[PDB]
Amino acid sequence: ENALLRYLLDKDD
Amino acid sequence: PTLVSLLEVIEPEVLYAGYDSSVPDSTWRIMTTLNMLGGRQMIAAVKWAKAIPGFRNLHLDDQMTLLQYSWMSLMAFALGWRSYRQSSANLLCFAPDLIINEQRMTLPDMYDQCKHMLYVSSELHRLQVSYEEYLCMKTLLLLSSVPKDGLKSQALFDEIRMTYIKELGKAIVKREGNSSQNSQRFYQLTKLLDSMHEVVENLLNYCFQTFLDKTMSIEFPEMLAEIITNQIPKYSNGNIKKLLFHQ
Ligand SMILES: C[C@H](NC(=O)C(C)(F)F)[C@H](Oc1ccc(C#N)cc1Br)c1cnc(C2CC2)nc1
Repeated sequence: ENALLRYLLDKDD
Repeated sequence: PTLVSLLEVIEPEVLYAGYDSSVPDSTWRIMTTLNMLGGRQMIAAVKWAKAIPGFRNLHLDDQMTLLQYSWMSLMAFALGWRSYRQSSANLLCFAPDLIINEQRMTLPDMYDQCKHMLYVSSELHRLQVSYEEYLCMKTLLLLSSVPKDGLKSQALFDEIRMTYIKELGKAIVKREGNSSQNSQRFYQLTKLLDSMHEVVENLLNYCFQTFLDKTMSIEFPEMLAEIITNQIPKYSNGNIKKLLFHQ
């Protein structure tokens, strides 16, 4: 559903 | 380290619009470029939010919920700040290479959206908002709306939000005013925070219509298209509780 946002929150910065 | 100093170090880097000034202006062209810039600002806003003390302790669904409700208040508030800092005039400083001057606001249909954003910078200027007050207020805009049935980590959110409300209080006291002037300032700044709900409702009405009308050919990057697609049904179902400091 909100693929890009979930990815940015879950990835390591 | 003080909490406001931790909010200060995570302030995003300057983003340029990549606007070719050697090609003439048009409302459609400016709106398209600003949507692209907006998507890049929202990607940077995710990285910003994850570094806010307390934010990553919320349930992942709550982190997503808060960024999806507050997107436009974050962008308008940060824009209002850049505009207030870069000019003591009626300019919208979206990016250093894309400033909405007096001539650009005469472009057809430009002013409609611009007046809502000009109100934010006008208010920060009228209230002479400080850097520290601004940082506390911007974090509080991230925490300014929740679902009508609340968050998964509602109790922890309430604790985090109260902590940043106290941080705004501490920033206000630093202006070295008396107890009565500090109470007036807290009232004024929280009144501006409340008014961002109205500013954003006006920006979203226009933005949602522009996104839905495919015949306008106004492009939105993936980040903004995904937020808008998520938000339109939430507003349609009344699924939003706008937090207020005053009634
Ligand atoms: C999402 C929104 N799209 C719209 O409202 C629209 C026009 F497409 F419907 C977009 O909002 C922003 C974009 C970038 C930043 C930054 N930095 C901040 C914001 Br707030 C926008 C705002 N105003 C304009 C033009 C000037 C009238 N064009 C695009």
